[PDB]
Amino acid sequence: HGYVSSPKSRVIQCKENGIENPTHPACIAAKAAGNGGLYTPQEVAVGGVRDNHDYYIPDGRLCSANRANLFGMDLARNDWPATSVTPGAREFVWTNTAAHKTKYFRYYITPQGYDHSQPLRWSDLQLIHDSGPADQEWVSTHNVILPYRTGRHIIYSIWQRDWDRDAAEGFYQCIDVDFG
Ligand SMILES: [Cu+2]
Repeated sequence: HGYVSSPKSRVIQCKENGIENPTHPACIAAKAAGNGGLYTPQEVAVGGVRDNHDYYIPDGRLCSANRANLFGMDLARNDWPATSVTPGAREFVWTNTAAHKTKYFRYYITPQGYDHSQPLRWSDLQLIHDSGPADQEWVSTHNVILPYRTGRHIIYSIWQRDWDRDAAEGFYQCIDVDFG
């Protein structure tokens, strides 16, 4: 159980903007599509997953991990609240509510030119970081090297719980960033 707190993931950006009465236009939209999962940002979860996330999560459902109460997270928008980034090293931090033995934390990113016009697909993601396995960590920090980009981008971090040492389960976090 956990989520990316820094840069704030999309479920955290919108949580903090107000789940019941959001004011930001993307989160207002997310409310209408399914956002009551925003109370439990640590749970964008899939049970049984063993490094085969695309079997369990359909394209267009990467941000909700296909959970309906987060379907608002699946909307294509160029106005998601985003953190300013630049190419090079950026810390990404997972705040874990319940620690687990870890096969890996991985990060992916959209390609240069990405236009936010369709929901996020597996084919949209390039691997940009792999943290390797870990023991339990209350806080998991990955210094991800951001490739050259301009414009707004989506980062997808994925937490694979170590199924050999522990249990099979996946946690999924879409983060919005802006390369300027
Ligand atoms: Cu957990």
